[PDB]
Amino acid sequence: SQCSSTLVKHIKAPLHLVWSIVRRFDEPQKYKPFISRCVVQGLEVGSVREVDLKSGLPATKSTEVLEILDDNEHILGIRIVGGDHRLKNYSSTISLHSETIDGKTGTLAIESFVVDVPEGNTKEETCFFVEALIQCNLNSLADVTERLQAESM
Ligand SMILES: O=C(Cc1cc(C2CC2)c(-n2cc(CNC(=O)c3ccc4cc(F)ccc4n3)nn2)c(C2CC2)c1)NC1(C(=O)O)CCCCC1
Repeated sequence: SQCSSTLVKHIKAPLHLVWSIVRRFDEPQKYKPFISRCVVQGLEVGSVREVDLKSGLPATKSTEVLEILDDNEHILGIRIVGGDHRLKNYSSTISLHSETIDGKTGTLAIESFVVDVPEGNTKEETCFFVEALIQCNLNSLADVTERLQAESM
């Protein structure tokens, strides 16, 4: 079985600023709070990033492949292909879109994933685990880019 879900986040910063952060396949640690470091050899499709998680977690690293980087429509797609975690066949897509909330331009982020349900867990538990982490990441992306936006004011 799999869990497939989509999360949406409203960000009070312009798309060009949010995308400048999200597009850095080589620098996820700039807003993903559970990631420490990241190294990419050679940002083209097929690029492989080796990700160091923060110390004190059950896993320590992830290996992920760049499946999509569309700089015109603002789509980033990745797939996890290794590491000392339990997540199997994880892939995700995030896209950014301009929107106007309260008369001010902002950015809508849409992030979708598909992942296997491990044999020892329920599908509900798998969805909850992944959705909570992505929500954490999207909340942090909003915090980071809204802060950059304020610092530019
Ligand atoms: O943000 C991150 C960073 C990131 C990446 C990883 C592992 C290396 C993939 C981890 N992790 C995972 C683990 C060990 N548990 C699992 O494997 C795991 C797998 C299936 C599970 C199913 C369940 F029912 C309950 C618990 C489960 N537990 N130890 N550390 C973390 C820790 C939990 C906070 C954070 N990753 C994502 C991103 O968008 O980059 C967003 C979340 C989804 C992956 C992509």
